[PDB]
Amino acid sequence: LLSGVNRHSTAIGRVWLSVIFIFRIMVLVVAAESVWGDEKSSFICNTLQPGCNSVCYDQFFPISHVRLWSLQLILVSTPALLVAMHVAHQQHIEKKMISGTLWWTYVISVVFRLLFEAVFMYVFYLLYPGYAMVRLVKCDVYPCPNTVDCFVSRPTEKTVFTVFMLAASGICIILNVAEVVYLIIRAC
Amino acid sequence: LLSGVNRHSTAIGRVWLSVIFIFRIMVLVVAAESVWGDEKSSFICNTLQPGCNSVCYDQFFPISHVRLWSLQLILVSTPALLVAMHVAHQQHIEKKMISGTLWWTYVISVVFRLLFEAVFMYVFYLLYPGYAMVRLVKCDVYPCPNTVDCFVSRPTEKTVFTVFMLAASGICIILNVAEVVYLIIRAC
Repeated sequence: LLSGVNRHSTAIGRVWLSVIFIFRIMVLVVAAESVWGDEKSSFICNTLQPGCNSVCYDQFFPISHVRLWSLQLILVSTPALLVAMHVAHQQHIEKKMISGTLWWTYVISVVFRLLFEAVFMYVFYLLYPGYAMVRLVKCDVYPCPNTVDCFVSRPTEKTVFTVFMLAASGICIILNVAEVVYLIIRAC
Repeated sequence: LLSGVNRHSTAIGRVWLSVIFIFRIMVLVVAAESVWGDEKSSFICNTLQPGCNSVCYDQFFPISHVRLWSLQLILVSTPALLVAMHVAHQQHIEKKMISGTLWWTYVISVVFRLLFEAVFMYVFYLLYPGYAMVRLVKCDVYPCPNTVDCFVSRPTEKTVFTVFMLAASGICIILNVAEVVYLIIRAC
C-alpha cells in the first residue's frame, strides 16, 4: 500500500508518513480539475497572431504542476507497493514449501523514496523558480511577433496549492531522513 | 495666377515654371484620393489592444504627404497671387488718377517662392528621411503593449509619387535660382 509497512516500520513511518501521503492525495484530488482544469483554455494572449496562445502556453508551462505532482506521487508509491508485493510473494513461497533480507529491502525502499522526493523537488525548483506565479508573462517565440503579453489564469490559488504541496513534500523528506537515521541507530 | 508674370518674367519664368506648377497640380489631383484615400482605414496593426491603430498611425504619419504637398503648393502660389493683385490695384489706381518698384516686387516674390520651396523640402526630409516607404513598421507607444507590427498601405505607389513630387520641387528650386540669377545679371 501507500507508504507501506513491513513489520519493521517505526511510529514515524507507519503513523505520520501515511497521514501525509493521504493528505497529499486528497489535496491533489481536490485541486486537479478545479484549479488546473482551465489552465489552457482561460490562458489568452494580447495578440491577433493565430497559434500564438498555444506556443506561449507550451513555452511557459512545459509540464503542469498537477501532472508533475501526480508523477511524483506515483513514483513515490512505487517502492512501497513493490515491497508489499515482494512480502506477499515470500509469504506465498513459504506457505507452498529471512528477516535480515526484508529489513535491508525496507531500508533500500525508504532510501529510494527519499531519492525520488528529492529529485522531484529539485526538478520542480528548476522548472519553476520561486513559489509564486505572476499574472502577466512576456513571451517572444515564433510565430508571435516580438514580445507579447500573455495572462495566466488563477495565479494566487495555484500559488497557495504549490505552497501546500511543497510543504508536504518537505515534511515527507524530513520524515524519511528521520526514519533512515532511526533504523540505522536501532540496527547498530 | 499660378507662377504669375509681371511683364518682367523671362522665358524660364513664364514658360517652364507654369508648366511645372501645372504638372504638380495635376499629379496631386490624380493622387490625392486614389492613393492616400485609404491611408488610415487600410492601416492595420497586429494587436488586439483597442485604440492602438490610431495612435500608431498618428505616430508614424504626423502629417500626410498629400496635405503637406497641398500646403506647399498653396504657400508657393500665394506670392504670385499677391503680386498679381498688387499689379491690378496699381493699374486701377493709375486709371482712376513705377517700373522699378514692380521689378523689385517681382524679385522679392521669386525669392520668397524659392524660400518656401526650400523650407518645405527641408521639412519633408526631416519628417520622412529617405525616399521609400516600408511595408512594416515597429511601434512602441501607449496604449500598445511593448512593440507592435503595423502595416502600411500601398508603400510602392506612394514611393513613386513621392519621387515624382520631389523631382518636380527640385526642378522648381533650380528654375527659381536661375530666374533670380538671370534677373540680377540683366539688371547689372
